[PDB]
Amino acid sequence: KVQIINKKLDLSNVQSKCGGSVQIVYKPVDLSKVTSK
Amino acid sequence: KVQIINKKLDLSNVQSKCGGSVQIVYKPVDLSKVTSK
Amino acid sequence: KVQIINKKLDLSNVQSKCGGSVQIVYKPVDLSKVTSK
Repeated sequence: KVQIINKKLDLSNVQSKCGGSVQIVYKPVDLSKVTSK
Repeated sequence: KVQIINKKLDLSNVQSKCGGSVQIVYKPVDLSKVTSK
Repeated sequence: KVQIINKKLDLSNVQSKCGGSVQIVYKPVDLSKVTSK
């Protein structure tokens, strides 16, 4: 039982809670490869 | 039982709580490879 | 039971609490490889 995993998550704008601020992402460019050989 | 894992997460704008500030990401460029051989 | 893990996380803009300031990332360039052989 062999199990190979490649992961890369992209979360941009996230707020969370359990129980002013300025956040800017200006022009992101992504050339990023997910290769499995 | 063999299990190979490659991980690389990308979270840009994150706030969190459990119970002014300025954050700027200007033009990020990403050439970053996820190779599994 | 063999288990090989490669990890590299990217968190850019993070605030957190449990119970003015200026943070600038200007033009980050990332050529960084995740290889598993």
